[PDB]
Amino acid sequence: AYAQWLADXGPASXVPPPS
Repeated sequence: AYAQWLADXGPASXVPPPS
């Protein structure tokens, strides 16, 4: 989940990282 978040762009995409 977290790894995918980074692939989407992370903070740049405008999405909160999954915890």
